[PDB]
Parts: sequence; structure tokens; C-alpha cells
Amino acid sequence: GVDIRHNKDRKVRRKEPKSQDIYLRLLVKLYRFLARRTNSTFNQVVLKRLFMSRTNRPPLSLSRMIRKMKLPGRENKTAVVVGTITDDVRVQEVPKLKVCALRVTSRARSRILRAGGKILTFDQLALDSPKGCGTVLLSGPRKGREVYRHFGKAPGTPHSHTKPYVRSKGRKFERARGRRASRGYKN
Amino acid sequence: CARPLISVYSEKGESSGKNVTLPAVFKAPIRPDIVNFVHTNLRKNNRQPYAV
Amino acid sequence: PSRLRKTRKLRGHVSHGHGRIGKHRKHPGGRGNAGGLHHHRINFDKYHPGYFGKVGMKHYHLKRNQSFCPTVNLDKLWTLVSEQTRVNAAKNKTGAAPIIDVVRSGYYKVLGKGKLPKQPVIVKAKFFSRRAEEKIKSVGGACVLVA
Amino acid sequence: AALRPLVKPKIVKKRTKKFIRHQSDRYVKIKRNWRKPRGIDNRVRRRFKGQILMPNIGYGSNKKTKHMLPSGFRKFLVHNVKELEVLLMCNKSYCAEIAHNVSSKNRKAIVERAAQLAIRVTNPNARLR
Amino acid sequence: TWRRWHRRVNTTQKRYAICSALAASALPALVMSKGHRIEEVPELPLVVEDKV
Amino acid sequence: LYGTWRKAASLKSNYNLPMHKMINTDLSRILKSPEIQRALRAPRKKIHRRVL
Amino acid sequence: MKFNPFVTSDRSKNRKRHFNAPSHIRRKIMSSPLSKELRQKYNVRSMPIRKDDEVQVVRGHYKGQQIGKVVQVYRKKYVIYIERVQREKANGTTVHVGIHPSKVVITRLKLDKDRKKILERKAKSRQ
Amino acid sequence: SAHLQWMVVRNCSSFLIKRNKQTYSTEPNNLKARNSFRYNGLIHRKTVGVEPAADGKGVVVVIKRRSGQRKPATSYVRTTINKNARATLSSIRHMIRKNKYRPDLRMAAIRRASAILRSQKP
RNA sequence: CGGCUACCCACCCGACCCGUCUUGAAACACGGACCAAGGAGUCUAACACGUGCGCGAGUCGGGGGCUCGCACGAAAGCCGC
RNA sequence: GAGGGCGUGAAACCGUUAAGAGGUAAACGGGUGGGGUCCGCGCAGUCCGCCCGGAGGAUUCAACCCGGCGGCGGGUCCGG
Ligand SMILES: [Mg+2]
Ligand SMILES: [Mg+2]
Ligand SMILES: [Mg+2]
Ligand SMILES: [Mg+2]
Ligand SMILES: [Mg+2]
Ligand SMILES: [Mg+2]
Ligand SMILES: [Mg+2]
Ligand SMILES: [Mg+2]
Ligand SMILES: [Mg+2]
Ligand SMILES: [Mg+2]
Ligand SMILES: [Mg+2]
Ligand SMILES: [Mg+2]
Ligand SMILES: [Mg+2]
Ligand SMILES: [Mg+2]
Ligand SMILES: [Mg+2]
Ligand SMILES: [Mg+2]
Ligand SMILES: [Mg+2]
Ligand SMILES: [Mg+2]
Ligand SMILES: [Mg+2]
Repeated sequence: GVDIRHNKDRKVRRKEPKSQDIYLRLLVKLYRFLARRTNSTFNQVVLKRLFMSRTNRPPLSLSRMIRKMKLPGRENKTAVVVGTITDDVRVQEVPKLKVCALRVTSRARSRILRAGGKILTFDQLALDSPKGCGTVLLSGPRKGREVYRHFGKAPGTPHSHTKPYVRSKGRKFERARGRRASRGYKN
Repeated sequence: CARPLISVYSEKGESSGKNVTLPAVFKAPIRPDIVNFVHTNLRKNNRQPYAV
Repeated sequence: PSRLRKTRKLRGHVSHGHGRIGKHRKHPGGRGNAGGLHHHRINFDKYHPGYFGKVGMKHYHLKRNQSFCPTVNLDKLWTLVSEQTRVNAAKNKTGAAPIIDVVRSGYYKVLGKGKLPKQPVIVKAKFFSRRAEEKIKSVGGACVLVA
Repeated sequence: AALRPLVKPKIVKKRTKKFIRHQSDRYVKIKRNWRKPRGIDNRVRRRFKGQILMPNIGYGSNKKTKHMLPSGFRKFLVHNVKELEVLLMCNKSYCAEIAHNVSSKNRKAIVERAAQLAIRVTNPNARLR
Repeated sequence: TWRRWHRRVNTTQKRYAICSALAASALPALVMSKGHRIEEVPELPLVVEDKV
Repeated sequence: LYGTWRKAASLKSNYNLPMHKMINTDLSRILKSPEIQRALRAPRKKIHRRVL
Repeated sequence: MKFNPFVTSDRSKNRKRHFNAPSHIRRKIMSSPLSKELRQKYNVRSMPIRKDDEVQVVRGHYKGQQIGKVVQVYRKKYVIYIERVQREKANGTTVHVGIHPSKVVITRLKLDKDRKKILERKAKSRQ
Repeated sequence: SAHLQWMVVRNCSSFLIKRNKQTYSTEPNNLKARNSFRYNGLIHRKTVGVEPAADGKGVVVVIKRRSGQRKPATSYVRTTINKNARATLSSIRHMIRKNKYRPDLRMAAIRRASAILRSQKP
């Protein structure tokens, strides 16, 4: 024997993208070449986000993609998103900003072309910026998923605020013992 | 993504002067794995069950 | 797909993924929700609080039909009518305001949120909230009750 | 002296026994193919000395000398003239092997085309009149 | 007899597969790699007259 | 029956052409373009094998 | 391609009806083609064979230029027997060789008023 | 769209004999038997191949026209060369070198033409 | 002349009969005379999680309707006041 | 070598022939040795592909140009 330590062979990583999308594989090839040949950590992170799954790339929203450009210093920069930018029903005004994302929805593309912006894809973003200069890489609201609101140390023991599974949210379904002090214990 | 012109052929094989612009269905993207998925599910739709 | 099944991979192993010592035979713990109070209390408690007991009143012959009131927010209040309508109605013409009726859209109660611009409208609904009514008064619109 | 292929080294296999199954000698219901025993008391699984050896990853042959015939080629099976003529580019390392269900009338044409294209065939003088 | 035989597909994916198949029918390399004899055949997708 | 990317399908109700992921998808042209080869490190083709 | 849904493509059902068809169906099964001059003279493709038809055999062990008259038609065995076609047994007794009537070219038919009506219906339906 | 064509054709095609050994394309216009990307005669806009002549004497060369795509009746132009093996080897060398047309697979075309001129003479 | 090998024999060394209840099996623990065929984690409903695809504040025709009668058509295509 | 439960005809088991062996019940793993069947080849005699200096022979292009169609490349983006 040599290694007195435990044997953890592979750390965590996903090397090749599990998706069989040919377009995603071509983008993986192109951004892998740029990541290993341009010394660009932007291309490193975008290549890792292309290795990243469908679920861990949450859909970006149009109001958030406006507000992350409304901050000072983001006038002429391009909002690069590895993921989808969708419509928002809340917004009223759209600026003249540039979009570089995968699979922008139809109403979002329509409102951006009415507002006067320019949407791109990753090959056009690579032709315009090999190292990724003038870009801001954005990500979406992961923790607001319905799946993540069931996740915690417990459903209710220091009251725990983590949403136990039930059919119908209301009366007669999980509201009696441990949910109030009058009927048994209370958390 | 440009739309070229394809000639219309007669019953003898000679190219006629009638030229129709290529529609965008032939410029649409190609996803053979999605074709394989939908083809598999329609083949599952396309069968009598079997003996019980 | 039986070719992608774990059973096809586990051919050759004797106990087949369930151990030689424990011997999972038929139903070792019971059936279904068996032992909800006696011996599975650490799984019915600590994972489903509230499962045992009565909670309140008992409305005999209840319907999910009389309490039908789908709520609309002030964010959703604008897109019930098209954007062309509000632009061509508030393109610097006069003090006229378009009517946004939520009853035709299928919503009954207007609730209060943010993002309500300067251009006032007239909202007709069967119910309102005081916050949404104050937001409509602040942007200058008119409140109309219908039935 | 037939075709004399390229530089092929001393091909070793690191053992050449094609390991037998435990207690295949005692029972003739047991085929001689290997099958990993998963018993709780078996000496073969416990790897006692003097017993049989289990096939593991250590018996892997070299990648240079992998799938190598003793003549120096690598075999590739052939049914007809197109699958014979696909070996036109790599005939000095990859030899042909006519399928068993090929009749003699087409087999003589396949071996004649292999002799024209200088492709080694493993069975040149078989199933002939 | 109550095995889950028939599998519903989304109609957007059905139309997606139709568009992908019609787009892949236009490239000559794909159809020659499927195996149709397009040696002496004239220009891709062939359009014949209304007298046919 | 399907439409271009400008107009919708007139025969179908609510169908459009899908989103095209890579518009100008010539990967050889992209990797041999001067804008990409301007921003490359150096061709490092040395092997640096094991030294006894 | 079969389009009428009231007729089988089933192999078991077709073989069942074929090997259990009654004799008036087996007469239609045991039909034989005609020579080229006789089909030119009568304008008909094929006729069912009977006891007094002259037969030239085109295929089998006996082939060609052997125009003979048949003697028996076993519709149970789907076999006609020809007077010229012989085969000796072990004990020197001759016996007729089994010949299927689909491998049979009729050179001379039997003249009968019923067969004239059949031939007229064949010619009128062939048109 | 050549990379799309390669990512579709590199599996699930009516080629690519993956039968217990290495992969062969067999690819009726090709220069090497390996189903690779740099050696491919159906996908690229510029393709080179050499074939035996139908008369039994000489080598025919099939090169893609590149002036017209999706029109396979005129997409391949052919030539018939019957020389004393060195003049035609220099001819295919000048035809590939002195043009822009496929600076890759020079040695592929040269080795296949040389092997077929050896196999054709006795 | 050369040849490893599912051929046979001899010699040196090691080597108790497999499967599982067990802390412990070669056991004076149990099943197994031998051989050929069959033979054991499937399917439905529901839930949860992970992954892949489509659309995306929307999504879904599984319920019906429309096409000319079609072998594959018990499929597929479409509805949208 | 299809002879009336008759296509194909394995294993368990039995009979004969051929080879080998036999006091530590038979059988097995590692290592060799001996014998036998079989395989590839000629066993003091088996290597090829290129270039150049020598010896005879028959040919026609290539070196340069005229004649010819077909393909690559780019400028006036010339005519459209
Ligand atoms: Mg170690
Ligand atoms: Mg370990
Ligand atoms: Mg295990
Ligand atoms: Mg258990
Ligand atoms: Mg143990
Ligand atoms: Mg049947
Ligand atoms: Mg027990
Ligand atoms: Mg005990
Ligand atoms: Mg034991
Ligand atoms: Mg006992
Ligand atoms: Mg015992
Ligand atoms: Mg016993
Ligand atoms: Mg079995
Ligand atoms: Mg999921
Ligand atoms: Mg028999
Ligand atoms: Mg037999
Ligand atoms: Mg038979
Ligand atoms: Mg026997
Ligand atoms: Mg003896």
C-alpha cells in the first residue's frame, strides 16, 4: 500500500455534455478551442456552462436582464447568457441593449427588435469577441425553483420553513398535530 | 440562410423556365436525435398491443 | 426499456440488490401507511407534521364554485388589453383613459403590486383591495365596481 | 514470403491459457466459459494459492500487439468484392478473411481479386474443388 | 392488456421533427449516406410540373 | 403551410419556425477566420516525453 | 395490393382454405394453361383440366414433346395422371407419376356443349 | 453546413462498417478507407477521388465542381488518365499542388493512385 | 523446421466441495446421482429526485370534431369564437 | 448416412477400435518435459519499394509552342 488516504478518484466533474444536441456539441467544440487557446477565463466559464445541464441553466428574465445592465458601467456592454432569455409580462420599456443568448423566446425577440436592440448567437458572439471583451455574463434565479423550496434540514422541527409534500394546500391536510399548540405538540 | 432558386423539371427531364424560390422549411434546423425520439414514440403509437 | 434496466445488470449477483442478511421477503414494515402512530412515528412525524387530528369547521356540501375569484395583479393589469391600444390611447392626445375590464379577461378581483406607470386607466372589477385602490388613486385612474 | 508486412515486434500475451471456470472439470453441465463466482466461501474468490486464477485487468496485452495474428496482420472479415476492395488502402497491415457462408464460386473470385490487389487472405486454399 | 402502449408526443415536437426531416432531405450528402442513388439525378428536391 | 422566419404559417394557427442555434455554422470558416486566429496564443506542438 | 378487407392475407387461413377446399373449389384450383396456338384460337388464358384432355409436360423429370392423354384426376392429392408418363416399381409393375396440373400445358381440349358455354363466358369476360 | 453533415453522417448512415474491428466507410467517392473528417468525398464542398477506369487501362479521377451545389448530375467532373505511372503521378501532383483545390489529402490521392497502378499492371 | 494450444502422460510445489444462515464451514450444519429443456425483481396507477427535448408566464389535445372509401390508415395531419 | 413414431440427431450413459497411464480415491492451478493428431513452409536456396553508374530492344508523349473542351483562383463587381 501507498495511499493511506481514501480513494476519491473523480472529483465531481462532468467532462462531456450529456445532451445529444448537435448544435450544442458544435458550440462545445468551438468554445473548448477558445477556452484552451485564448487564455480567456470568460471562455472558460462559458465552456463550463455549456458543459452544465439543462436544469442548472435556469431561464433568464427580461426584467432582470434589463436591471443588470441598468447598473453604472454597463452602457455598451453585451449581456451574454448561457441559457434562455424569456419574456416578462411586468416590463413596459425596453432599452437599446444587445443580447447574446441561446434560444430567446418569440415574444422576447419581437419586443427586442421593436425596441431596436440586436440579438446574437454564440458563434456571432465568438466572431465579435474571441476573448470575450465588452461582455457581462449573466445567470438566473436558481433558488426560486419549486423543487428547492422543499429542501432543508427538516420540514418543521425548528419550524424549518421548508414546505412538506401534500396533495391539497389547505384545511384538513397536515394542519393538526405539530402545526398548532391546541392539538398535541407544536413543532 | 439564403433562399436559392430550384428549377421545375418537365416530364422529359429538361429544365423549364419556371423557377420557384426555395421555402424556409429546407433551411430549418436539423435535429436527427429529436427525429429519432418522435419517431420512436410514433412507432410505439403504431401497433396492436399483443397477446395476453 | 428492459435493456436499460438495473435487473439486466444485476444478473449473476445472488441476492439481487437486496442483501443476504436482511432478507427482504414480502412486506417487512407493513402495508401502505401502516403504523402511523405506533412504530413509524419518526417518519410520519419529522416528515409530515399535522397528519393526525381535526383542524376546524366542517362545511357540509362544499363546492369549489362559489369561492371562484381568480386574482389579477397590477403587473398583469396592463397586458389584458394590447399594447397598441394603450399606446394609441395615451399618445399625448387628451385626458381620456382606456377601460381595462378584467371580467372579460376572466378575472374577478384586482390585487395590489408595484410597477404601475403614470398613464391612468379605468379598471372594472367585482372586487378590489385597498392597496390596489390606493395605487389607482395615486396614478390617477378611476375605480368602477361591476356585478 | 507472401506479402511481408511492416515492423511487427515480438508479440506477447502475458499468459495464454484462456482461463477455465471453477469446477468445470467436476460437472459436465458447466461450460468452459469463465463466470465470476460470487460465493461467500469460495477459494477462487478468496484468491487462495494453488487454486485457479481469476481474469482481471492485469492480463491486458500491449496496445501495439493487440488483436495481432502471428503472421503480423490484423484480421477483417469479407463477404464480397466491395468489402474486399475497401482494404485497398491498408493492405500491408489489415488482412482479409472470407466468411463461412460464401460459396466456392464467389470465393474463387474474391481470392483472385485479393491476389490482384495484394491483400492477404487467411484462408486462400479452402473450400476448393 | 393494459400496458402503456401508445405514447403522446407534443405537437410542437411533431412539427419540429417534420421540419427537421424535410430540411435533411435537401442535403445531398445525407441522402447519399442513407443510400439512395443520386448519381445521374438532377438538382435537389425535384419539382415536377402540374401535368404529372 | 409553414412560413418563413418573417411571417407565421397561414394554414396552421399558431406555428412559427424554430429558433436557429448557430446561424452561420461553418466551423472551419470560423476557426480559420482572421478574427479568431488573431487572438490565439501560439501553436504548441512539442511533445516533451519521459526522460530516463 | 389487397384492398378489400373481406379476404385474407393470412398464411394459416389461406393454407387452411387451400388444403380443406371442397371439390368444386379444387376444380378451380387445378387449372392449367393452354398452348399458344390454342389460346390464340380461343382467346382465353387457362382452363380447368378434365379426364379427356391431351397434355404436354413442360417441367419435371419428363419434359417436352410427350403429348399424351390423362386418365385420372385425384383432386384429393392435387395430381393428374398421364397415360404416357410411366414409372416401373420394383416388381415390374408400371405406375403413373404424380404431376401437378399447374406445370401442365394443354394442347387439345375436350369438345362439349358445356365447355363451349364456359369458353364463351371466358371470351366474353376477357373482352 | 459541412460540419452538420459530418455530425449526422458519422453515425447512423448506410456506411461505417463497425463489425468487430476498425471502421470502414467504403464511401463510393473516397481516398482512404477510414471514416474520418479530413478524408471524405460526399460532405465537403471540394472533394477528390481516384477510381479504376471502366476500360481496364488507366485511372479515372473524380473531382467536385464546386461551382454548383445540390445538383449531383453536374457536381462531379471526371477525367481519364492513361500514362506510364510517373507522368500521371506528376499530373495528379500538379493538379492538386498548383491549384487551391484541396491542399489536404495530397498523399491520400497519390498513395491510392500508386497502389491501383501497381494492382492494375500484372 | 517451428507451434501456443479445450489431446494424453510424467515430474516439483501448492492445493479439503460447491451454494448460503452465521462472528465462524471442508465440516460429524443443510440442498445437490447425472444430463437436456423451462425457471425467479415484470406491468399498471400515484409521488419524489436526477437527466434529455419542445414551448416558455404560460403549457398540454389525452375529450370530441374535420379529410375521399384505401394494405401499412386502430397510424398520421388539422381545429383555436 | 430418409427403411413405416422414418427431418436435423448433442449431453448424461453404454459397446468397440486407436493412443497414453495406473499402489497414496479421482480431479485442479503454476512451471516445464515426452508422445500423438494437425497446421504453414522447404528445409546448408528464399525478402521487398525507390534513386543512380553499366548491356541490348521496341515505343510514344513529356521539355517549348500551335489546336481543343472541362474544372480552380481572384480584379473591373464590367452585362444582369
Ligand atoms: Mg501498490
Ligand atoms: Mg478501495
Ligand atoms: Mg455484489
Ligand atoms: Mg431490509
Ligand atoms: Mg466468509
Ligand atoms: Mg393466424
Ligand atoms: Mg434467519
Ligand atoms: Mg451458531
Ligand atoms: Mg461454505
Ligand atoms: Mg443433521
Ligand atoms: Mg453438508
Ligand atoms: Mg442429500
Ligand atoms: Mg435454460
Ligand atoms: Mg424533471
Ligand atoms: Mg429421423
Ligand atoms: Mg436426415
Ligand atoms: Mg424438409
Ligand atoms: Mg453420438
Ligand atoms: Mg488400450
